[PDB]
Amino acid sequence: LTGELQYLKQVDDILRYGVRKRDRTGIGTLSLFGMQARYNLRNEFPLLTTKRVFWRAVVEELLWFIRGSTDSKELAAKDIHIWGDLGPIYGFQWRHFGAEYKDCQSNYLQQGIDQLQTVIDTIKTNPESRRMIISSWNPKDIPLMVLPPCHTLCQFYVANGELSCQVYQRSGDMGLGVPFNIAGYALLTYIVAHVTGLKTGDLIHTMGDAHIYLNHIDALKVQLARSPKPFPCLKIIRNVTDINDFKWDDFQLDGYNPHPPL
Amino acid sequence: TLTGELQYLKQVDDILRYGVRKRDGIGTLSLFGMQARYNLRNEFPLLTTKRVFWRAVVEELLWFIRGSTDSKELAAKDIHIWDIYGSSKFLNRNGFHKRHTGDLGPIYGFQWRHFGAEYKSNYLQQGIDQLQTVIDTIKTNPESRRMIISSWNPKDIPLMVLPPCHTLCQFYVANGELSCQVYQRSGDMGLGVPFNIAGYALLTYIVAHVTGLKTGDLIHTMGDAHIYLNHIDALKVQLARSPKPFPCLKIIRNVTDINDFKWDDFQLDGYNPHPPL
Ligand SMILES: O=c1ccn([C@H]2C[C@H](O)[C@@H](COP(=O)(O)O)O2)c(=O)[nH]1
Ligand SMILES: O=c1ccn([C@H]2C[C@H](O)[C@@H](COP(=O)(O)O)O2)c(=O)[nH]1
Repeated sequence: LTGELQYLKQVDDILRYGVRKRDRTGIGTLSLFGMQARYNLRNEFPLLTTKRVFWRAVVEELLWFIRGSTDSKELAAKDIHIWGDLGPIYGFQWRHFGAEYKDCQSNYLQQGIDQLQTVIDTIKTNPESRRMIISSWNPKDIPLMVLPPCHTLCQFYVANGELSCQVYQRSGDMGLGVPFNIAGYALLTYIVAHVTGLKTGDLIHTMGDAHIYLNHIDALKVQLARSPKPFPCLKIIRNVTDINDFKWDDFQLDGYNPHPPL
Repeated sequence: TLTGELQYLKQVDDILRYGVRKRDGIGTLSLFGMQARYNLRNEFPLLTTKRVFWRAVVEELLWFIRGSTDSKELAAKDIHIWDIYGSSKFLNRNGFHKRHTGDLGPIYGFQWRHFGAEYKSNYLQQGIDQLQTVIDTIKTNPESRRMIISSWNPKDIPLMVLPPCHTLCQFYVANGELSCQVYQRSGDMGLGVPFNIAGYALLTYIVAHVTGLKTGDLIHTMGDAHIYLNHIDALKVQLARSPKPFPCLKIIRNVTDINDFKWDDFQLDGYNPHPPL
């Protein structure tokens, strides 16, 4: 209903009423189109307690997006291998849109249209805007990527002071990806809400085709067997007025008492 | 679960009850992250609670599909919805004084057919075709999560006379059924929200026609979903009105090309909305 129980029954949606569809690997998936969720960013943070979610990959991948560097090796230095040059990925699109790409050894600042900042600039000036958006979809660059963004874009909305984010994710797996990126885009709200000096209202998670791999069924069926435990509430120690100034040590996650994974 | 126009009205209701007031001097009631499903199987989601302009919906898509950014072409057919923005009083107000009558900017139809083109004339072969790439892909790989048409081009956004309100859609194919989900950043429950529902549900009806598919659903996802404070009193009398059965959209001509589509290829069986007030 209100919480992780949205997601947790999104599995019981696709494991029951889910439709047979095929995966780009060629493995079978159970699919569903057009889901939606609302996760509460006030008083708490939505990190999955049903299965332990990788937190510091969630944190380091983001700051890697805020940097604008598309590379494996930079994040592999954090002992994070989840990702040479991936091409013009989110990190590029966020900070530079419509800028000619060579590789990430080239400096892409000064160029494109920086979305992340243009969202920030617009929040402190225009109290109300529906046009504040970060788009990861550029069909010209896309063929140059190692993979099209599963997260097409986000949009920000402010009412009575509290910031809300909706992220449109065209495709996600319930076992691996969406739990990860739930934290990921709920993480960005906290950040931009911080700079703009606003609060955290809600995170709306919108999914296109949402599947479950036919391996992950029983694994997912073990997970739902577990009563979810109370979400964490996140704190930001150092108050930062720049977006590229955020790093790991400014983050303290309290209240994570997940279950043994897999 | 609702799945109907009953949902749309439930949004209006949940907006009107719980709406938060955001003043632009014209304030509205606003909520965020609304999603509604509209069944496209054996009915057309044309809203019956109040009459939607049909020939406008039909003529805009063709105007979208062929890539037309020119509003004069809709007016010659006496569809005037877009002719305000191509009106000289509007273009010279906003700094478009160098742009001529009917010139809107790169907009949906342009971004659809040519993405990353350079707006001026004849753009054929220029930019990326978002529409023809989806129909080609549905033929080749009906299972893909990568089929999307996005109108957002922040580089070209300032060129646009108005930024795209429906910023992109996605297509999904299963059971020989073609579906669609449009993300709308902003929509007005009283005027334009029901209007797009027709345009995209028609495109799905079109694309399913070209690809040889059926129509599963149209999922309408809204960004800020708002009611201007002045539509309220007039709106709530549309609340007590109970929506009727959806009409029957059909295509009497088998059309192998999406540019070959004409206003004369459809017939609506069973559409009878409520009178005004
Ligand atoms: O945050 C993420 C990132 C990636 N994926 C996976 C799901 C799909 O298997 C795949 C997308 O590949 P395509 O369907 O676009 O080919 O990425 C997720 O589920 N969540
Ligand atoms: O399909 C549409 C097209 C336009 N609008 C109206 C609503 C807003 O008043 C305005 C967009 O406002 P901004 O996003 O530019 O702030 O267009 C809609 O509601 N639905």
